[PDB]
Amino acid sequence: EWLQAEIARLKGKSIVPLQQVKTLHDWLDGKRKARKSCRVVGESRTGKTVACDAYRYRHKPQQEAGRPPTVPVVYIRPHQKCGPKDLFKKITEYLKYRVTKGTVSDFRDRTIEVLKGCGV
DNA sequence: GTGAAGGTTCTCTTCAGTATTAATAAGGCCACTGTTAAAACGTACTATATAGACATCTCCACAAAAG
Ligand SMILES: Nc1ncnc2c1ncn2[C@@H]1O[C@H](COP(=O)(O)OP(=O)(O)OP(=O)(O)O)[C@@H](O)[C@H]1O
Ligand SMILES: [Mg+2]
Repeated sequence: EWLQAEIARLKGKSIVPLQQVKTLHDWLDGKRKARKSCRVVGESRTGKTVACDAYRYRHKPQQEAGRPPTVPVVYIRPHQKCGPKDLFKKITEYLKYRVTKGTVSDFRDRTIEVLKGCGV
């Protein structure tokens, strides 16, 4: 039935290349190039997440033989009230590493070496 | 020829074991939530306690007619 496929499409999300998104992507390129920390702020449902998420898809990881993958940009969304250990786990899991045991210091230290290992 | 070394037997072990009255426990790190006083602290719907710009009435003093 034709109707089912259109409803199945219309319930799903899509990405539209708005100039608001292009503005962030060119700007994030400047901050990434300058290796500069910054923030993105705006009202709810203005599209910040979709623009940032689209930017991560624009710079998917790269690989070399017998080397870990290199991951130019990491995008994470913490859970609410994210403590340090769970932020390290978020970063670690995005880089596909695992850390089953350790102090918070051990989670931090493993995060530092996997971040610089993948060269984010 | 008193002393030293050496010989000899002593049984049966189907008997003894198995139950309570029991003490608060005897675990320690890490992290991570989620209560639990209880302390610190913004600001509301009120109950009064005045302080003083005004309006009012009253008492006393002056021009027109008649004998
Ligand atoms: N670039 C876009 N293309 C298509 N749809 C978009 C885009 N940006 C936003 N939307 C629509 O608006 C919704 C809200 O956008 P988004 O998730 O980016 O919100 P947000 O700005 O990160 O908000 P919040 O701060 O509330 O989390 C999306 O889920 C999507 O439905
Ligand atoms: Mg968002």
